[PDB]
Amino acid sequence: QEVEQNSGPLSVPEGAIASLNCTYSDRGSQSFFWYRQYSGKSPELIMFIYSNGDKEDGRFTAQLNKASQYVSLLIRDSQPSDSATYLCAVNVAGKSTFGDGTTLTVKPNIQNPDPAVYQLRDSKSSDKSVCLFTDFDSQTNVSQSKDSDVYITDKCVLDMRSMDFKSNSAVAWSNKSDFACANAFNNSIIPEDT
Amino acid sequence: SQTIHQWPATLVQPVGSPLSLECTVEGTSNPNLYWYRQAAGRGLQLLFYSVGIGQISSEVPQNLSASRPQDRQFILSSKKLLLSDSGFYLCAWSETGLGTGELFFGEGSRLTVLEDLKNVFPPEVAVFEPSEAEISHTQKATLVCLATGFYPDHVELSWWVNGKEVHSGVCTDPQPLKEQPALNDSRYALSSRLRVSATFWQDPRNHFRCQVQFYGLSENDEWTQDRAKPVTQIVSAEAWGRAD
Amino acid sequence: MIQRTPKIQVYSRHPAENGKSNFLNCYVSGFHPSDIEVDLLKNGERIEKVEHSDLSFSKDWSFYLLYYTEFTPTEKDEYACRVNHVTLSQPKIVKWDRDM
Amino acid sequence: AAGIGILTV
Amino acid sequence: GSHSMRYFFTSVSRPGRGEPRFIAVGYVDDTQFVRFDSDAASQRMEPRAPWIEQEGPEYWDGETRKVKAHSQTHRVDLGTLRGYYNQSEAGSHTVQRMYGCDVGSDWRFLRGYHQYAYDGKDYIALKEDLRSWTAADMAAQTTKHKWEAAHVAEQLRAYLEGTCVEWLRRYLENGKETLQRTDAPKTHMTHHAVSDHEATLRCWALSFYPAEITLTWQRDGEDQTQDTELVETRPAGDGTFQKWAAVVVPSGQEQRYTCHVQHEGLPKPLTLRWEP
Repeated sequence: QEVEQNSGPLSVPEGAIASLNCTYSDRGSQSFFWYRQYSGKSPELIMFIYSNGDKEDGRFTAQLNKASQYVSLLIRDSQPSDSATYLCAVNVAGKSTFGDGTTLTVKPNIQNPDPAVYQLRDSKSSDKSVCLFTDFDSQTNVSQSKDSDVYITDKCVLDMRSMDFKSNSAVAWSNKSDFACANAFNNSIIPEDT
Repeated sequence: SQTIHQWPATLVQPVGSPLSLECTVEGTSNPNLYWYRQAAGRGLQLLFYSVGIGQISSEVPQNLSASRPQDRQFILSSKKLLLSDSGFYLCAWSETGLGTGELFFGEGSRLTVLEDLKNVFPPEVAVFEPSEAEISHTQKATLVCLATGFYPDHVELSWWVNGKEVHSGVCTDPQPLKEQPALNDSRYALSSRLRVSATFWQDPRNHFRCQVQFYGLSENDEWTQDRAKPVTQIVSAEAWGRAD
Repeated sequence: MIQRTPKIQVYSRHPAENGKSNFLNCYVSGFHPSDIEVDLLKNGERIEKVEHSDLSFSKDWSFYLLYYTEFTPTEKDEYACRVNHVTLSQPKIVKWDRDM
Repeated sequence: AAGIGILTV
Repeated sequence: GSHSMRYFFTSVSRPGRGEPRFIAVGYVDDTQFVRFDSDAASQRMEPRAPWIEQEGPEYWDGETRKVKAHSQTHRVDLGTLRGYYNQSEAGSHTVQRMYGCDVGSDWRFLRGYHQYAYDGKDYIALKEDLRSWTAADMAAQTTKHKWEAAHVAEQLRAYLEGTCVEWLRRYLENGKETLQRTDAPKTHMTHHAVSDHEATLRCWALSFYPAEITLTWQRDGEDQTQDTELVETRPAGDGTFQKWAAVVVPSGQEQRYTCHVQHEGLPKPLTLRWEP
């Protein structure tokens, strides 16, 4: 309540303008910060600002309005790597107090989806295996499994600079007496197995 | 981090254990020092702050203690830990005085406190080889890696290829998934995917290791179980390539 | 460096009313460095219960303190203020003037 | 009492 | 009326017995209202007028944090400056800082300032434009470079033009009773003749606020007189101030001298002849 900051995942498409916002009660607030925090990492300063107006550093633009008591941050032309939690901090009386942070997810979109589901087999023995749902468009999404003796993961973003190819991968597997790759959950029209 | 280093990186400790985290700083002096905490929900909370050597100040009524024998040595600690004290702990420093407020952070000490260590288990790792289809359809090679059954949920998956760590092509899950979704102290799975072009998976001498750092019990920790002590260790799995 | 010898005023808060309570102020100022003994005196014998304003300064960085005690003045009593400071060879004594 | 702008010399 | 708030800091070094004594004090107009003393037990920033005890504990914590930090920068500075002035560890040196806000009758920002002295002499001070720096000497020049690099002016301008003024208004609004009060002076004259031809006249003015005043002796006719005494305005102790202007005249013509008085709490300026 001292420093307010919408949490839940904002999602923006790759290359759009991401906009984060922050609010603060105590009027005598001297300076203002956005830090960025990567999963499992310590936080790290994008920007600070201490008088009304706008301040730009590359793709980042801070906006402060002491009258309205808000600090914004806009990210121009967003990359997938900008997905992070963005903490807002307000230095009053020689102590910066922190928001609970807002979490951003930059969805890539893929120039050309080749959606598909393959079964990858364990190197160490035949019996064990898993299924991979890969190469789909970010518009499509992957849903958690009921009858959970079968485990499916949410999607995970893949960036091989190599050839200009980003893939969207999700994986599912089970101990069950063979239910093979066929679990229907909102995918698109895609190739198959022998 | 060049300017401020902090350790230990990660701790699994049973309730009532002692705690001591250490923090060092180099490259300024008479710095303001700070201990912050990132509890259950990602907001930083100020625990202790210090204006200079031997001067401490507490913000919330606390179980923990902090001290500073030296201009650049900062210690947070505790006699008996509670469940409450789980969290990410961040040492920070700012410029002597009241400058712009800018904060420089340590790399963080992550603390998990447990009621019962008998719950703790390192991960089963397995690497699964790309399908004959994916190479034909797309001339590409996704190798999945699967760490399963570990607990607690901090582990650090890492891809290795002919002796060197590689980042391009990798995708490790943003965080892991309960194996018994409906169960309090369930264990967890986590999946990563390296993807390399067909002509690489075909092996002119090529070697793929999937490797998982697990943070677990430490030496000297009362363990009464028949199985071996699930300490911090690196579990890992392997594959070599294949001209089909 | 600069040292600055202090100015001194000693005086009553309200007009001298013989046998009615009042306060006697010894006011030192315009001086530097800040370390400074000031004693208030009832007929040469020191007065213990004396008070002193927090020290501030002027645009020329010179200090200024207000020492003061509560006192009921009389016809026969001479109060005087005693100041010593690095700038003074010996302690200056300033007798309290009824209407100055 | 200022919050920023107070650095050493 | 025009109104100002100000903070004054002082740090003397006590080599060989303790850390530097540190004393901060704050004013609105001619009225003190907060303080800190490194040697006082409480170790907090303490109140010094009624209308400030109004503020909550969040405030006091804040101002304490702030003041302590000042204390520390001053503790370092004392060290730096020994180096710069090549002085020995023995013996004691002072460092002083002072900044504040003025505002006009409209309560709008008028001018800002922030200055720093060492051993009683100006070291570095911020120009009126809140952007540039004057510096005494090659030591001050070292700092000016350091402070230009770190945009200390830019940060200060923020405070001075922003928050410092905002708070002065807040205080002036809570203080009405005390701060916007304007006590007019109670004045009397006193006739002490040095015998025979001499005669001097003291034109007293007690119980006024604020301290700004102007008392000026006249003849019947032309106004000015250079051959006149007056003492610096002095604190009563109860919140008001005192001043008088003496002048010397013959023991004839006593009543042909009139002492005009100009204060902000007087609608028409006073004037005073000799009584009997």
